[PDB]
Amino acid sequence: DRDRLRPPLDERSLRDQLIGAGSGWRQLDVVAQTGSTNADLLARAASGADIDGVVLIAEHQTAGRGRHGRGWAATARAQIILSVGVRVVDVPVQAWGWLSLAAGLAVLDSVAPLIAVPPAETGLKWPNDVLARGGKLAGILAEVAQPFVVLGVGLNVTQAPEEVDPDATSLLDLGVAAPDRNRIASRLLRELEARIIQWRNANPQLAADYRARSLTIGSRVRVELPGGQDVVGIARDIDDQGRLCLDVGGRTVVVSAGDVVHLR
Repeated sequence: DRDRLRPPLDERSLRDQLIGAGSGWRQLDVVAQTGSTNADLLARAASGADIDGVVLIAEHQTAGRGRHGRGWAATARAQIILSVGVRVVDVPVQAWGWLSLAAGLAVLDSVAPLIAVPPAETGLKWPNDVLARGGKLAGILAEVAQPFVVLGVGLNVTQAPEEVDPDATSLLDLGVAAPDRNRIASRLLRELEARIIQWRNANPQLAADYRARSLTIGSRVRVELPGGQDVVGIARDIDDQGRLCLDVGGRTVVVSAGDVVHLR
């Protein structure tokens, strides 16, 4: 399995092209490597640091995660990995579930313009995954540390397969030949900033847009919740609380968050 090299993210470019003036991005760093962009930001938080609008990107990550929960093994520059701090305390606590939803929407937005022709099943899997042709293209990890939330984005641009990562998919696989990570990071952050603003405003557009690109709605899934608990039903729609309206044989189950696995 040969593989290596790849272009490096230019921090100086992303900085002066994304930080300050009008943008809601206060600060940006690129590191060669870390365990979890989320964990580190979660830590600046706990150290006193205002991480509102602070962006942190890793070239490589041993195990994407943080406060609670481990991770897995990946490969260097095979993907875009970044975290952003978001002040959430001014928004109704019942609405925080939408953040991870917005983030996944923002990723898909950043990427779609790259594909010449829409592939098979490619959209959003409630509540944390961006899929393309039924593979995991991107993962979204939302974590809370009042008055903050950290949004982690792991996006498979190059590849870095295939055990984490057990059925994911990289842009290359969707026929994008020479994806520029910098251009992508820049768009993704622009999409993110926008979606966040919407979320803060309780824009109804945010939910319609989500439902519009939802692969989960209309189909039949298994929702893996904490432990060996699993629910199988048909997703009808989501509520204003970013929760899944799940139709289990005629009876509705409203699961807040958790893993899903499209069956139908």
